[PDB]
Amino acid sequence: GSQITGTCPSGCSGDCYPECPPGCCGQVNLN
Repeated sequence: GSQITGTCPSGCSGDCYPECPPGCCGQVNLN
């Protein structure tokens, strides 16, 4: 099958996926 969902760099925000950009990673707060 195909896959797209996953975890971003170390400590990156989940919702920053699949973009996983550094800036978005630096901050993480699902609220």
